[PDB]
Amino acid sequence: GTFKAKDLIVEPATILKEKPDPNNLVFGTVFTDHMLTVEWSSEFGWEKPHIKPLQNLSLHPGSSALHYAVELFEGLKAFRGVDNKIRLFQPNLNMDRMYRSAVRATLPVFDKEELLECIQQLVKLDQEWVPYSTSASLYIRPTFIGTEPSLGVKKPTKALLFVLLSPVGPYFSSGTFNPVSLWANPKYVRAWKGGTGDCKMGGNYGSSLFAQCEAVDNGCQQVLWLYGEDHQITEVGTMNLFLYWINEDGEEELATPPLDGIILPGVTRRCILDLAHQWGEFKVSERYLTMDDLTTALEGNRVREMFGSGTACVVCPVSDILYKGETIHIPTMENGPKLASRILSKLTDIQYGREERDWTIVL
Amino acid sequence: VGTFKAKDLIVEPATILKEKPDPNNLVFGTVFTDHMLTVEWSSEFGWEKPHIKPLQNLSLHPGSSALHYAVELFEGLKAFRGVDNKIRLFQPNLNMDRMYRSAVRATLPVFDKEELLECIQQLVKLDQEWVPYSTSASLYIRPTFIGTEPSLGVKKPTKALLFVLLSPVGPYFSSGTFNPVSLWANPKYVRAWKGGTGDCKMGGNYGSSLFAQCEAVDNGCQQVLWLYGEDHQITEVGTMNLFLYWINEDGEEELATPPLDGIILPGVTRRCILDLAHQWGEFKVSERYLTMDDLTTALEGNRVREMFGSGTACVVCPVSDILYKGETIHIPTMENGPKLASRILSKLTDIQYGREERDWTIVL
Ligand SMILES: [Mg+2]
Ligand SMILES: [Mg+2]
Ligand SMILES: [Mg+2]
Repeated sequence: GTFKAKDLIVEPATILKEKPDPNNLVFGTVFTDHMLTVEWSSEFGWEKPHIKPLQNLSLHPGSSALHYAVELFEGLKAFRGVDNKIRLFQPNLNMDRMYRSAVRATLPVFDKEELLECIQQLVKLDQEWVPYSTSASLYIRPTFIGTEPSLGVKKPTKALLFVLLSPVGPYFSSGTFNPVSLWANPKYVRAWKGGTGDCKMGGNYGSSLFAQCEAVDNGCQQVLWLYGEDHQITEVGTMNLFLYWINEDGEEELATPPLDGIILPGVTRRCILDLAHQWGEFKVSERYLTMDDLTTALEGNRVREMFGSGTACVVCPVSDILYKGETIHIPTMENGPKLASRILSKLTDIQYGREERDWTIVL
Repeated sequence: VGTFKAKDLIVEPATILKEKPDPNNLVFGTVFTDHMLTVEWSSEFGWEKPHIKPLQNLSLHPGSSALHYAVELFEGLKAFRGVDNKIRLFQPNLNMDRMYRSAVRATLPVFDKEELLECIQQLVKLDQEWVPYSTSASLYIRPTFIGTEPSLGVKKPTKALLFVLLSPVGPYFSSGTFNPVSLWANPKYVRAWKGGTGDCKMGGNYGSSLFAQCEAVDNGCQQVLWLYGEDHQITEVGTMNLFLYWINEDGEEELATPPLDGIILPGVTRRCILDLAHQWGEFKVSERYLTMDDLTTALEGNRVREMFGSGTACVVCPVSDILYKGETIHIPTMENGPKLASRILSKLTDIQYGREERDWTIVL
């Protein structure tokens, strides 16, 4: 049925690496000393979980992860609080999303509580990698791949679940948010109804690289994902999309696309919606937003802020959109950004223990 | 923007050779030969020299982008031992073309197509006793290209691995008759979308299909009929192209297949079948949209002769039944010969095994 944290076999590294300067860190480039691995087969089920030194995987070249993208991942973070206790943030939501992704991948199910405990054991061993800074954190990358050594397209009879750790630094520079410009070309689609875009399966990402390179060489930084005949705004890069504006009815509104199958249900997205409801200061709407809705609002000076949301950076303000040849300015930064900054402050307060709330777990 | 070169091949022969399988008990994709081709790439130094070496595990940094973001693609083609004992490839330059276009779309580094093909030929030549001694088995060739970027950002890879595996494959049919397949047709799943990568052989197009295939077998079916759009266009069958031999709505006999409008993989077998059928000039050949409604209208109508899938492994695969909206719909493929399917199978097979010449084959 499942591996068990009580069976953990731990092989410590005998040489330890020096830690990076948290302020000089690129996301996903530096790894800690150890990793978690757990093997599965249909014949014997789950093997015992191992923590061992970071090393290459040994994979049969026919492994289905390499041929048919039988893989999924997660992302969550460990935070060194102002009281020096290490916290995780809503990790159970990630365990939930990962399990669902595994079912949809036909990867073997596991006990979410045991995985969580194994990750905590790994973070505990490598806890010195959790930076001494309230603008840096330790990124946790659970990954799950088919290692079926046969070329049939089929449910894997072998798999590997592993966890990597990677320190992540601040996304601010010169004291402020560093806004992004987006490339909006409806020729590309990220996800479609009946597809797998609401799951964190590897398959959804390989096809985005071409569009990202096109964004870059037009001097944008990220892609604005459009969908349907009406050019709905869905996501920004690998982040969920929020729009703070005066809506059609002249009402102040925080809007985000609904979970209708083509939106990844981000943890950050869920938390922001919970905050905004609790505050009760403006309307909170999961609703469709089109490029027309947006360009109209802009002409009528009704847009206050646009930002992405995701684990790594929390929130990411948008300053410009390149669409049908014209550079459209978004006034996010000229408006503070008031709401983006409030959300970043509130989320980080919770993550670093400045505010105690049950969204976090110590250890 | 360079290439590895066949001239530079470094060959490390296996000291211990494995016993070949019985041609008549082969399961696709299960048994591998003694050697493999590997070629390393980096943005810093470009392509390394190609290696032929013993089949062995890959050693990948766990951050490799193939494992996280499906930065990967593959191909599939075959080698055949002819009636004259010469080993042939079939239309391989088409596989090289498709592989190249797949690499571009995946943002993996380009290479020279002729150089890859040549390296594949040297691999096969080394492992040539693995090309089955059988008139209905062949050697399946699996070129694979993966991103091995050791970093978690979603980006164009700065490291990659190109490799090739060889795998004997046997007949799909025995004692002179096809084994037809039944299809599960549920419009809730969508294989591919306009503006997506369904017309490339990128790994990410396949991961999403396991769940539907499992749902198919849990319903007694063997394969998925992939439907698209509000009018339920029939597109592909499993990982095969879809052909329909019928009397069309104008009362003409027609071979029909969905057009290459972005959601269809351009199969080599598909191309060959269309080429043959255009050349025969005995019925109308139409790249055209086909819907579940067209299909069921034609059946209650007795206008359908045959439906079949096409693909490199089995060549052609007759369809006997479709499960759609609770209903089992019989397709009369097997009660109509299946003449056209048998003809295509004989014709392509004759070409592949050298019983007939057409400049569609290359001798090793
Ligand atoms: Mg989309
Ligand atoms: Mg996704
Ligand atoms: Mg969103």
